[PDB]
Amino acid sequence: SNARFYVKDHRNKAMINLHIQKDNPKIVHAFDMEDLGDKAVYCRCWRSKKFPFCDGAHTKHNEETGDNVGPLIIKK
Amino acid sequence: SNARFYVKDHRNKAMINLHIQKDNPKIVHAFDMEDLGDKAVYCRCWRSKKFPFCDGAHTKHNEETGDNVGPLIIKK
Ligand code: FES
Ligand code: FES
Ligand SMILES: [Cl-]
Ligand SMILES: [Cl-]
Repeated sequence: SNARFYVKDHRNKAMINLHIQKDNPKIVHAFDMEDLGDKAVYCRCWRSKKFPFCDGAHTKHNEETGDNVGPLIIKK
Repeated sequence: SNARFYVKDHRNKAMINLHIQKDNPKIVHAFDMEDLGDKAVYCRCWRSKKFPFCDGAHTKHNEETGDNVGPLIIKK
């Protein structure tokens, strides 16, 4: 292996969110359980066109970057 | 401005999650509302020592990377 090709362990510099609500300095969503339906599927990858809800965009992120992120599900 | 210093718009290559459950190919958490307390604060930045719960680690991520991510709150 040629070590000159490898980026050694380092403190992350890359953003997670690239586009969503970029005039908001810290994006938080807060929901009351009363308002939720039977199931809500929330995005944790910041790629969904339906953010804060998951639309399956994580599958593209994971395949493209080698990551393993997925949504948070709250069900009733 | 010296344009030679600027990385032009491009499709993301960087991972979001760097360390959590890396033997899991797609990390999903699912909770029943019945089991939730008055308030649950869920991490969307993949930096929390208490993942899937938010412990405020997002503030370090945001300051270090210039990002603007934050948690998802479900309250009852
Ligand atoms: S689209 Fe982001 S977690 Fe599914
Ligand atoms: S620690 Fe990740 S969103 Fe707060
Ligand atoms: Cl996936
Ligand atoms: Cl912050």
